[PDB]
Amino acid sequence: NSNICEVCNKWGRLFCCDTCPRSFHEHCHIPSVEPWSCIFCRIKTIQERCPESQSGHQESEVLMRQMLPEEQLKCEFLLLKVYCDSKSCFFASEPYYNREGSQGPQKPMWLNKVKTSLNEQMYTRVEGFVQDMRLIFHNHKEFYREDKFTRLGIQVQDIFEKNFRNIFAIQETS
Ligand SMILES: [Cl-]
Ligand SMILES: [Zn+2]
Ligand SMILES: [Zn+2]
Repeated sequence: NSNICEVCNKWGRLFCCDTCPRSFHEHCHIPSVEPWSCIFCRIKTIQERCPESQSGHQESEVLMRQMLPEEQLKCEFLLLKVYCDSKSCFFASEPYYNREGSQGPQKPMWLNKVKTSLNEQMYTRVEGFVQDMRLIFHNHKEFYREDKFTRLGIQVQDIFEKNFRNIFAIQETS
């Protein structure tokens, strides 16, 4: 197995996958680490049991799906892919807003709040999860305005959207 956490790339108390060489801190894995197979493995098994699941889909159909166990897993994995990027640190914990010339968002949102909501089964459809994730980056863009720091929200949103299209097999388009 790897000697560093797959998500944050640090050493420490690591739990090892039994079906692949990845390792994880307890609370870096999503769900929190519970023979054991990691979320990467579990996602791969879904694809292998249903190869047609990789044919292209419409985003509108994906968003209306109820959060059954396989969609719950795919959202957990998508959330984990965002935490895998180091720039997720800016969006992980609860933000506060006191900048001259700006007003904070009406509905603040952050990654650890989405993690908790997933863990507590608060989303009934994929749309709920995706709306909250996109809201993180939209709030950031609106608040920081012309500050170059706005770019961090564009960057991490791009990671979210690329992984969304991959994990839920969104039909490729020009
Ligand atoms: Cl922010
Ligand atoms: Zn970690
Ligand atoms: Zn694994």
